[PDB]
Amino acid sequence: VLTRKQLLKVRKNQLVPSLNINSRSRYFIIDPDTIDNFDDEFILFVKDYLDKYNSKIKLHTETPCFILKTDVNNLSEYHKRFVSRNIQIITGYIGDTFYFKEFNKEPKRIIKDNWVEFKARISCNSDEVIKCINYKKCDDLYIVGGVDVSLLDTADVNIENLEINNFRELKYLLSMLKEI
Amino acid sequence: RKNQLVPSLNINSRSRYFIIDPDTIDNFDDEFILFVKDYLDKYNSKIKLHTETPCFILKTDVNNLSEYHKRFVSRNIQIITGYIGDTFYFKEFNKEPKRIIKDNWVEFKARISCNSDEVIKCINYKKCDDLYIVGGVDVSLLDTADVNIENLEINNFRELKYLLSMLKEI
Amino acid sequence: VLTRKQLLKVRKNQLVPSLNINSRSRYFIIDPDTIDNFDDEFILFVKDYLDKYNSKIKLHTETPCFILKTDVNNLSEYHKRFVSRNIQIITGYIGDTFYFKEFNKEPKRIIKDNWVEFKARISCNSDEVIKCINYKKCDDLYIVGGVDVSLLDTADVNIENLEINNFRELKYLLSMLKEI
Amino acid sequence: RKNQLVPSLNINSRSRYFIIDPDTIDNFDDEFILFVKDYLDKYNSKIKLHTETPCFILKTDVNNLSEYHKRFVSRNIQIITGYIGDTFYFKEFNKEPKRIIKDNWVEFKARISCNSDEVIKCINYKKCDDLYIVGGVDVSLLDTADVNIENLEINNFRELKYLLSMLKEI
Amino acid sequence: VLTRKQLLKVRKNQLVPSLNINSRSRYFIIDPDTIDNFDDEFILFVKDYLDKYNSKIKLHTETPCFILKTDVNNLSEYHKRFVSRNIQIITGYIGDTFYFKEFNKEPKRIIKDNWVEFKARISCNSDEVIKCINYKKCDDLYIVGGVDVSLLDTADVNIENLEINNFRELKYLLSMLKEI
Amino acid sequence: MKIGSVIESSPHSILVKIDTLKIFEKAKSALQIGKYLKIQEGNHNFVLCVIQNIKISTD
Amino acid sequence: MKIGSVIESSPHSILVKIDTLKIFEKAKSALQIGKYLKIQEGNHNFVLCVIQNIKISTD
Repeated sequence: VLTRKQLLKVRKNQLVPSLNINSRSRYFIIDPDTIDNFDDEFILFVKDYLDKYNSKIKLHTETPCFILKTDVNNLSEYHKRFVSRNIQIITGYIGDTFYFKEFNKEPKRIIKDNWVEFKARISCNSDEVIKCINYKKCDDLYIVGGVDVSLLDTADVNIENLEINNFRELKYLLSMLKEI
Repeated sequence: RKNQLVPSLNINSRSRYFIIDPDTIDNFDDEFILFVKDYLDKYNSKIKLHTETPCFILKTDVNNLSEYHKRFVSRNIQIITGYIGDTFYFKEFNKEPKRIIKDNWVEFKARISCNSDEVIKCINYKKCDDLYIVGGVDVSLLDTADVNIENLEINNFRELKYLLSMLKEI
Repeated sequence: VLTRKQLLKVRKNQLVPSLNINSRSRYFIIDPDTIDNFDDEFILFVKDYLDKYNSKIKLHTETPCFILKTDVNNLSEYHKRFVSRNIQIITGYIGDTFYFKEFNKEPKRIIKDNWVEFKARISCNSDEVIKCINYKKCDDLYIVGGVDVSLLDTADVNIENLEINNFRELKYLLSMLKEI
Repeated sequence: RKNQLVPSLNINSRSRYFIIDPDTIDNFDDEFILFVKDYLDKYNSKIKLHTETPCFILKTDVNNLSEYHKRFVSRNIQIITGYIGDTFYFKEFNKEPKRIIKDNWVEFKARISCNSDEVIKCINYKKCDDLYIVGGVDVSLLDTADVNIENLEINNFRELKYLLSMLKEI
Repeated sequence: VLTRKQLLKVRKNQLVPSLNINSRSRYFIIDPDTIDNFDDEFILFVKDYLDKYNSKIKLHTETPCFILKTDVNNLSEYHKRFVSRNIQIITGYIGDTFYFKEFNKEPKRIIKDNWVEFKARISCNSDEVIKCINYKKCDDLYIVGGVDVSLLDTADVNIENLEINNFRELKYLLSMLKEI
Repeated sequence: MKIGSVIESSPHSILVKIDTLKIFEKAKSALQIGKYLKIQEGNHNFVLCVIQNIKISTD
Repeated sequence: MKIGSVIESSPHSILVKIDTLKIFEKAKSALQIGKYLKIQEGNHNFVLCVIQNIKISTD
């Protein structure tokens, strides 16, 4: 059972060089059915990721994107949990009707006030939002689990497949922790 | 009546609240967005002199307001509802929009919400100066002791535009 | 003897990543009848904690919150002992009555004089009124005893249960010492 | 008096200490907080011109200051007593309040304490320019080198407001 | 000797967290009879101590205090020897009498000229100076020798009992020498 | 009622600064050359003054 | 802001800044000494004014 930490460390060392760039575009396609206790730890993971990778207004340009394999209804609950946590996110959906112009908007930054319009984008795995992703291809594309990415334009796009079953392993891979 | 209301409408920085009732005005669903747009183009237009965000309160169900939000989004108007779906967050309804005076940007233009108890309490927490009522809504639990209540009796949005000095004729 | 510290090293390394953020809200719920010599080492521990995580005026912009499981009169003696050491704290008590608008107050800071009003919120009561101040919620909640956290809102709040016996172990876990 | 108290009451930067003896003023318990509130709003309003903190040394026990502190906190008025429980602290009573001029914040707006020996010893350390004696209190053990003692006799707080130029009529 | 230097290293690592703070009040209760060649090496120890912990005018603010178990006439010889070394100290004695105002005076600094009126406090262990110590109180209190530390208020003050027999070990414990 | 605060005081002219643009727009009718204002002096005294010049800029 | 925005108001003169060089070059015949401009004062009122001086530089 022990011979897993070596593979995890090797993959983490593979992933670190691209995670040290201050300004990069990172998209995460996540399947909730793979990561255990996803509902009770997703907001904490997003907050911890933002605390390290999107926290400097002058340096951490571009915002991460999260795409889940769920229905539109769960996005409402996730947004409700995020707003009560004082985290500003955009989902694009305005009542189960997706809007292209809302998901591609660039946040406005007030450096003198240390404020951004939103910190991340969280949306479902609908067909109308995958086409929005292909409009602006990301520098790095991270796929968690075995979600199908056949509808995404993966031409000249760096794809990293993470084989995990816990949020601690995800944090360890993304250089968010030293243990595990 | 129009000349009675021409004062307090010439003042740039002045809070105006509306209690429009969709039932009274005909063709409300197809003209409310245009009326709001032409109101904001005249009253909430300047970025440095118009520092107050108008609030529109409708007597309707909480579910029907998402359609209005979608229509406003489609017509490229930024508004805040305060509802994330059957849930009201008072920390979002009572937030001052962020303004950047270099490219003429303001976070949102108007506040369109329901007539629930939570939004009424939020309005009472930060009272306005001029309160306009259209359709004879039961404006009872608003603590209207400071505001200049001005009931308006209309039948179509054209008369409303004429009264608010947005038109020269009916 | 040389086994407990090796196990505590793992917990210390687990806690390190969240303690390096300059601006973070941390709440402590510690049971007084679990740590030896609590009545003689508590305020020294608080002073040592404020010398590392609430020392810099510009960077550290959050105020700690120590909550004890005692009664109201026992909090008065701690407040008396703190002002003798020129440590400014608030407790929310103006007698036997708690005041919400006093405990839930943001300290005022003057950069040119290194003044932060009160440096900690050390209300030594797990009262039903103080526990009803989940209006703010903390990034990291530390439980340093067998307290009954039933009225608190643990949703979307990081729980960091610590099992110790001495104050030196607490300082070691919170990266204040490196020996025992 | 009056018309002779209007000098030294028209000076913004001046220290005034009040030695009030309860049971001499009718309804002292239910009106002292209001009197302090409507004295501070006239003599402790300016942020840069009013640089002296009033002191209200009542003649009571070491206790009963907690009740006054609670009643002042309930009115959003910040005061310092110098007593934490039953122990007096010399450093906490003789601290100059920290104020910021861009805002309108002062740490505390008044000092209220009992007629103990410790506080009177602290009073002599930082003497005032004017002393107001209301009722009959032992003025001894208090240095009067450069202090203008003004003895005032009243029956209610209306008379005190009239004499302090806080009330044109009765 | 190897075991003794190992124990000295273990205790030395226990004092480095508090010796790295630029501004801190440090009092040394020293018994001359427990240190070899105290008369011929105390001035050099004081000069070396201030060359590291009281050398920066802007950062190092607090003035160290030394209290010896000697007589008032023996202190005069030390004061004579200090001024011949061109180092300024205050004893609190204007003769055979001790003055409260001459011992609690805070030194004045001229940053542009790199000048402070005195660099250290050195006095005997008479009952008069103990009252002065209890009036201000120190963050750290160091005791070398078997002096009777009972008249001064030890409550709420860190006590570090250093067991040494020569100035080399004292310097090693206080992080001034790498090899004894 | 409250308008602003004095900046420089001289026996010839006294300079007063308006608090905010909203306050100025509220009572810009009364802020004209030749009209009268009152400036506090102590706690019970007032100084009556006449406006001589106005200058509002947003450079 | 069809032509420009006011940047300084005094009881002696009013300063108006043209937004862009394109706007000034387009309507340059109308912006001559002696012509007339309309400065908004409120939401319904206007102030008619006559151009007295023009400056194009110093930046």
